[PDB]
Amino acid sequence: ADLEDNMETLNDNLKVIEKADNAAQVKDALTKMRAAALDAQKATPPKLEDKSPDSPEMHDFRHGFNILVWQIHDALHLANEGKVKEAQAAAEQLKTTCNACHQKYR
Amino acid sequence: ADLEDNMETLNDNLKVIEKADNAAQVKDALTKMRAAALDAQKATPPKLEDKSPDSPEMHDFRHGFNILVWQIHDALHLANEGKVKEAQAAAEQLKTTCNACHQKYR
Amino acid sequence: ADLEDNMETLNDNLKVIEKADNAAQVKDALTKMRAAALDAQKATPPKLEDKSPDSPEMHDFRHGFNILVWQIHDALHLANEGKVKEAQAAAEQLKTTCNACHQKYR
Ligand code: HEC
Ligand code: HEC
Ligand code: HEC
Ligand SMILES: [Cl-]
Ligand SMILES: [Cl-]
Ligand SMILES: [Cl-]
Ligand SMILES: [Cl-]
Ligand SMILES: [Cl-]
Ligand SMILES: [Cl-]
Ligand code: NA
Ligand code: NA
Ligand code: NA
Ligand code: NA
Ligand code: NA
Ligand code: NI
Repeated sequence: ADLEDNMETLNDNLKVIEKADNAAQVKDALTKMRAAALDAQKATPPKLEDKSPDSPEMHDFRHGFNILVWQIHDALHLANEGKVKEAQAAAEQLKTTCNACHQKYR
Repeated sequence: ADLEDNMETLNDNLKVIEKADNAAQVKDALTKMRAAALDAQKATPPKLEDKSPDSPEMHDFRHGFNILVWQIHDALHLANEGKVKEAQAAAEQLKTTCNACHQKYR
Repeated sequence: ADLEDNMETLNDNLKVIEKADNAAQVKDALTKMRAAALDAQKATPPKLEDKSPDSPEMHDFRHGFNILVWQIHDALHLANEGKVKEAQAAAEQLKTTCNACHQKYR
């Protein structure tokens, strides 16, 4: 898919998590986020289309999705163990990565 | 190792997983599959030898391996906790990732 | 960051792990190693500056950090289980990835 729909998926499944009731709900939301953050890593954002694929920005752009993916991995295991409040707090720390990427490349 | 060898390692250890006697067997095969799926990401597939390494096709190629590695991560954790038939069930689902990539790039 | 600083983060935290007593230290050192190996992945080492970003050596350089990241993953899960010494044993095998890369690209 393209960047905006992947971003949609991230944002909407982030909303599920923040209001989610049970571990199951968080786990399936984080599973869809992980899929969207992977798909998104193959995209060239409008701000860097005229920048090289091997430029420091594209690498840092792609790097940011590696950070997000690993943070989603952490939240996901906590949700799998049932620690629902602990996975949500971790989703809360996720948002800093989101906002850090927008500041730079959106 | 080139693509074909990495594919052979994946094929073999999937077969080990489905005929596996114990969680330990599942765990060692999925580890081999993790190493192979990471190694295969370095290659250009024959169907794309004449495409840019920055083309949408090559990104989706490599992306296919990120999906597989994470599916392997999930099955790996299931086998690490002894859920031998839960790792088998999920190993069944990652076959879909194999077939989809073959359909597109083999 | 630049490679040399990320390498310092890897080396210093690897020490913490080898001398640490409780899982909490190992866990937080492995998390800093995760970020370092992820950020180092952006770099181009002095040995390969004469080489295509798409060269086999460069793919193999970045592959090396994917292996390291995934070995950190397993070590980290062992620390999170409070298995401090199991985690230290896996850090001992992590080192082989460091030296191999050094031998090839440093
Ligand atoms: C870089 C690595 C990013 C990370 C990490 C996250 N986002 Fe993102 N976001 C990014 C870009 C480059 C853009 C703009 C792309 C474009 O084509 O306009 C966005 C945009 C969004 C949007 C807007 C959707 C739209 O219709 O324009 C949303 C709702 C959004 N981002 C959400 C979001 C969330 C919830 C994230 C973390 C969980 C997140 N983004 C991370 C780049 C990056
Ligand atoms: C793309 C992202 C792939 C995924 C995921 C998987 N495979 Fe694959 N496979 C792919 C290509 C491009 C090729 C052709 C390689 C070539 O050089 O011709 C293959 C090939 C195979 C083979 C044949 C190997 C041989 O001896 O020629 C096998 C047995 C195979 N693939 C198995 C396999 C399995 C079991 C997978 C998931 C567990 C899997 N592949 C994923 C591309 C991709
Ligand atoms: C490639 C995939 C590497 C892996 C894996 C590891 N290291 Fe590394 N290291 C690498 C390079 C290319 C270099 C040279 C960097 C430069 O610009 O000079 C290094 C260097 C180091 C250093 C020296 C840092 C300095 O002050 O010059 C240290 C202390 C170091 N590396 C440690 C280290 C450890 C502990 C690793 C595993 C835990 C490891 N490295 C992995 C490339 C690669
Ligand atoms: Cl890209
Ligand atoms: Cl999980
Ligand atoms: Cl491995
Ligand atoms: Cl990619
Ligand atoms: Cl991190
Ligand atoms: Cl790579
Ligand atoms: Na970033
Ligand atoms: Na063959
Ligand atoms: Na061969
Ligand atoms: Na199909
Ligand atoms: Na790099
Ligand atoms: Ni894990």
